Amino acid sequence: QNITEEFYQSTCSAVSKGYLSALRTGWYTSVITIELSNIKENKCNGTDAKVKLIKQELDKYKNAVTELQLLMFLGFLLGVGSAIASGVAVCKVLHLEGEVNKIKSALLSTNKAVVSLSNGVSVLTFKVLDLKNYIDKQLLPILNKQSCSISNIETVIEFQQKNNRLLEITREFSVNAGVTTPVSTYMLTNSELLSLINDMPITNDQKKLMSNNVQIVRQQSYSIMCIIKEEVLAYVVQLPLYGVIDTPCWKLHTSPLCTTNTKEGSNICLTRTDRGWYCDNAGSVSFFPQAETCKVQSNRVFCDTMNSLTLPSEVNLCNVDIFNPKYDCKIMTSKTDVSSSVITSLGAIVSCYGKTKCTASNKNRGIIKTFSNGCDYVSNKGVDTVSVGNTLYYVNKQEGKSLYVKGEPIINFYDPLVFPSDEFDASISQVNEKINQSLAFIRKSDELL
Amino acid sequence: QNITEEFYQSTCSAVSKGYLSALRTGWYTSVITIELSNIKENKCNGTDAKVKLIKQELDKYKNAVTELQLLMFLGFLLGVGSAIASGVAVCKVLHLEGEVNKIKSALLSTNKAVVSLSNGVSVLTFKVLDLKNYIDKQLLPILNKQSCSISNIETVIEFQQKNNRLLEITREFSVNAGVTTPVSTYMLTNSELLSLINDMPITNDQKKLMSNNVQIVRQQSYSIMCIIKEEVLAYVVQLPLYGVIDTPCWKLHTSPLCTTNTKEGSNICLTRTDRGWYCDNAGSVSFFPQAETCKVQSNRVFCDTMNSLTLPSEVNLCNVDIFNPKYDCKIMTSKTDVSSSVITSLGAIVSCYGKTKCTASNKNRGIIKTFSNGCDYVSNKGVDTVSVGNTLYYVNKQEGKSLYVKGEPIINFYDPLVFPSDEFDASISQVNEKINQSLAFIRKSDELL
Amino acid sequence: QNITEEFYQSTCSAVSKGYLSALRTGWYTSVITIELSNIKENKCNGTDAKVKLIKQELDKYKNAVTELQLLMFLGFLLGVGSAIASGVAVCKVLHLEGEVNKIKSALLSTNKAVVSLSNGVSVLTFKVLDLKNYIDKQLLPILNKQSCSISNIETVIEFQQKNNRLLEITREFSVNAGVTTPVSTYMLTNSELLSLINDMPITNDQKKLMSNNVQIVRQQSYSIMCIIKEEVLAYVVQLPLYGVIDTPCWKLHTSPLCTTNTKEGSNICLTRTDRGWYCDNAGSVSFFPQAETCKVQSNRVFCDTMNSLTLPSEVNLCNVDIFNPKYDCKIMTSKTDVSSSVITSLGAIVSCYGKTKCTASNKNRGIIKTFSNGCDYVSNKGVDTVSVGNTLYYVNKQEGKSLYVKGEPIINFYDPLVFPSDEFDASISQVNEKINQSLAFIRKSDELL
Repeated sequence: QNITEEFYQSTCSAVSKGYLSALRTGWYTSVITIELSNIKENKCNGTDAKVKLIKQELDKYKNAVTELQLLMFLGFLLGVGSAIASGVAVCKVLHLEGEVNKIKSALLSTNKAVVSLSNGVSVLTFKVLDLKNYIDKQLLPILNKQSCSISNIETVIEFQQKNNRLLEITREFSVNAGVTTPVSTYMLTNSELLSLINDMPITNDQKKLMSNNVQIVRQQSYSIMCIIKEEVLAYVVQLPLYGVIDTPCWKLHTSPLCTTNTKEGSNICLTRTDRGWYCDNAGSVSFFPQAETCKVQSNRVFCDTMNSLTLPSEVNLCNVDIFNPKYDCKIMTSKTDVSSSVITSLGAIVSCYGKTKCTASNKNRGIIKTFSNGCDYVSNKGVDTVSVGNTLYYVNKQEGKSLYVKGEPIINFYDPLVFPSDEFDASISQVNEKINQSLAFIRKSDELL
Repeated sequence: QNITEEFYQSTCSAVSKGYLSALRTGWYTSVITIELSNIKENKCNGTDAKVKLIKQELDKYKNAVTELQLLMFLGFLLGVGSAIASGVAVCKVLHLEGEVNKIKSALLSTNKAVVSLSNGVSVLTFKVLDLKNYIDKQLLPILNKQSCSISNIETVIEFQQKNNRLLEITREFSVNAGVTTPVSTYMLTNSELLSLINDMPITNDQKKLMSNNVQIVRQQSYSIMCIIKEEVLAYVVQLPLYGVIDTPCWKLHTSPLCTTNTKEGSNICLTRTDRGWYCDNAGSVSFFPQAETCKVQSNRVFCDTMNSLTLPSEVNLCNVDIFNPKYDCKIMTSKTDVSSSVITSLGAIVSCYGKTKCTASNKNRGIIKTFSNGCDYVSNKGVDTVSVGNTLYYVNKQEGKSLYVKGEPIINFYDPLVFPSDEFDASISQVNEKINQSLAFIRKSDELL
Repeated sequence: QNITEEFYQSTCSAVSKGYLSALRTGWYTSVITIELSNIKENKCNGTDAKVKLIKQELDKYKNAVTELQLLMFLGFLLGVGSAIASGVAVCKVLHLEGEVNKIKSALLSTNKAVVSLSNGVSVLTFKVLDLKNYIDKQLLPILNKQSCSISNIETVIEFQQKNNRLLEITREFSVNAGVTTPVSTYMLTNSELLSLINDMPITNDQKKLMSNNVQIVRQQSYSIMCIIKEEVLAYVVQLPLYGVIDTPCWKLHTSPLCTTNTKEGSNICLTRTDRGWYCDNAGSVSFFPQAETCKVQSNRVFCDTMNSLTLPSEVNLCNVDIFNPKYDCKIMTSKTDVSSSVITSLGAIVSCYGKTKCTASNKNRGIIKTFSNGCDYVSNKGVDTVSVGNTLYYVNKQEGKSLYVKGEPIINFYDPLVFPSDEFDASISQVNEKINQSLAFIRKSDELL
């Protein structure tokens, strides 16, 4: 643990360090067979209510089978790469001539085995439920008669339970237009998922890390509905394969830092655009700009790599002071003055401007601070409430240290009355070049006159 | 009621007035206990089908319990303040030493009571269902034998109903990774929600306003899964606490206003960026830029305050004419000419340009209007259809007045051939300063030459 | 079929042609009645468990009825036109005096008929389920007594099934606050949907195209819960009415194209902002900028027209070379250098810059290509994996041709050290005018000195 956090007032940003990493790098496919049984028609016209119930359940089964048969900041630097592609290839291979027959003929004695398709591939296959014996040898031979009669009541319960399970599966396929995410409990039982993870050919540390957080690995999985033929139903489940384990993985937070003045409209200032998760992998650091693309869960930062960047390992240099001519980190200059507040993982940062009232609070002492102009930092050491203007925020509650590096705002260094403004992706060097060009132009203009 | 609407052609904007307000300002927590019963193993190996069904349902119950055990415009001026924080604190307090034991020992005679945790806090607690008696003195003493036999059939139905309820609850926890929104009917019944609202320590007007719109208050609630131990399951439900009631709360709508010309490419014009809900609270007006953050429901504008602003009470000054040097409201200058149409709460605004065909229609008179160049307003007084180019829109149908303030477009005031363009957050003063600087520069250049 | 694709290296873009089109243009409404039966109270206090189960199910029914009674790039050029408007009008007409009584009195002998409301309108009406005979003729006359007793067990199963269906409907209305999308299997079964489609007053080709893709037409539908009165429940289902069929409909894809250099920071370049679906309709082409607004399904591009443009039919002129002074297509000039990759429908485009490593791969030959600086195109003819930096992408697998039009990047034509940059919607003419103005200004400055 030991989640540390630092706040830098030179740029008015916050960094949170201590989180471990778990980065996915590859997909994995598996075939699930739910083999059905062929039913054609019913002929018996009995009077007893049990026959009517069984016939109604069989009609619901047939309707479900027919329906399933008929079913067959800095954000614009990511890429539109497709998500589900391996499952599509697996389903296309399954659609080929006779491969499903080979799979069915290779799974007659054991419910779990390893089957090889055409070309070259190794995919796990798993069989669920059983409908080739109960409905073929027990109910089918008697219904196709003239005087059917069922002298029992538990068979109805069992049949409706199995039909309810299958109908739930087919309705889940029906509603979501053939693609579902995440996989529900109906599609994959917990024990079956554990068996699949155990049998999946990876190392031991990855198995240990993935088997203790089945919720996360279920959240990021996928399902593809596949060919229906030869009395057997098979679909494809796609499970992520985590590739980067136990590396330092920190977080960044930004907030506007503007100078205060009595004159309205002269509030040029600076802001950062490096939100999201920085993280370490290989030799070049990753980058997740969207904070909603992945979720922190139990001191871990499980995150996809499809929407990520490839920044050099020297990006961790402007977090101390944005002066070094080694790497610039995307200033967000503007000319707006609005109060705001952000709640980082351990503390709170309040940028309070103008005449708006901004105060911290407590559960037993009421008002405890009187935040002045500019941006300030309050730590989780006795406060549980921050009010800004006429809106209220709650502060997170955890255990950790809270440092405070004093400094001086950098906006005061910049001279007003000459300032570019309205740059969405200013990178320090660009704004400095613009300032130098403007100064040279005005100097030449006054010298020549 | 009396939903009035006005259209200003000077800037081509629409204002809708008459809506009452309901602004949330604080959260509230409650603890729900669904206490289970401990089951270890089954030994009887009877042959009767009822025993098999009961054993299967008990196995499903145990698997569910084990799985739950293992489970434990202007948009970038809002703030990233956390949503669920009070529930986290309540769960953390519950996780402390022996508090759950105190809660369980204080809820042995009455199903509803008030319990106080450590430090200082007052949280309501509620008990649902009953599984400490049915499964402990009826099924457990007889299953743990050698010759179990159940000579009844309704017990199976009752047990399957209770197990279905509990398994639905645990599956809905399982699928959504431990956080659900909004709370489903399974988690909180109508009677329990009404009892909690009645017992909530608030005034009478808030209770009257919230008890008649239970759908809205259910939509904005939250649920957190909490500690499992000592044969009792408890989780946290978070219900919003509305704080601002019965204040004027109007709506704004914008549309591009551009001049027409025969020459292609010379279509510099102006647009607004004040979409969303203006509203009144305290002494400084609020602001919700996103129109999808909250929903209008039955002449009310229920809206969260986490994503909101703190604009001064003088913002209602550029809605008449954007000339007064008191407050600027964020021009959106551009150099694009595309036709568009917007459907406000009572009428339609169509900005029709170029050679595209744009016409209103009716259900009994066909074509009724022949909208010319520029932006025009059509009211719901005989029209129910607007076609622009090759796309179709339906107009809302309500009852209210429709005014029309004639004026003159303000783009004609601006002189072309010198115009900044490509400013995302121009604020009238900035564009005027740019124009003045350009005019001064060109004047000096021609004077010195 | 024959999905062809071309890649133009002049601007580094990709075009995919061959897809057929299916464009929606209008809505349609239908009334569904689920007529209930009135129940007031229960008086019999029998001891048998069957009476208890029936009473509990009746109480659940009453609670559900009471709950339902109480329930009574280039993205900012689209428009905020309302989605559900026809259903609102239909419900408002239904709410008028006595129309529901007329509908109920006109549907006493046949379950399907055509009824006309006030003013003028023609809406289909449909009746589902039956609760005016089972519960009012069998259970009500015997429960309202002193010594009720039910000597059967199948009635419980039938009643629980019907009550489960009705409670599922009312719960799904309850959770989603009165508006649901898409319609689940509960509100509309397969046979009823097929009957409604067959009875829909449209041509034959549209019926043939829509009856084979019921998933898509169900995905884009809507459901509005409507007036409750006179012991009859009615709601409105809104089904799309496709209007444009069998027209050419192609797709465009873009990727940054930048020059390479050893000096860091001097990497001015150009990018396109014409993502989404171009498509043909009438005489003016449509435009869908968002790629997530509609889904490709089985060689068809079903897409709503609510969020679309009205571009002239001459837009298909800058796809060959952006030089012709006929139409400009929105350059996205910038000054950033980041590697990226995009996976089009048949191939992959990789823009590889700097020191990052970018390689294609294969399942039987390992590394197969060594992509150099700039942007390159790889086709699906032996590759199934693309790695860029430290991230991995899979390539789509289909059948089709892959052309390659060689050329020269246009950014080499532009002379550096004088270049506007930071224009979000540059349109070739604008950047050329800026360049000409800057050149004229500097020429005058050096001539006068």
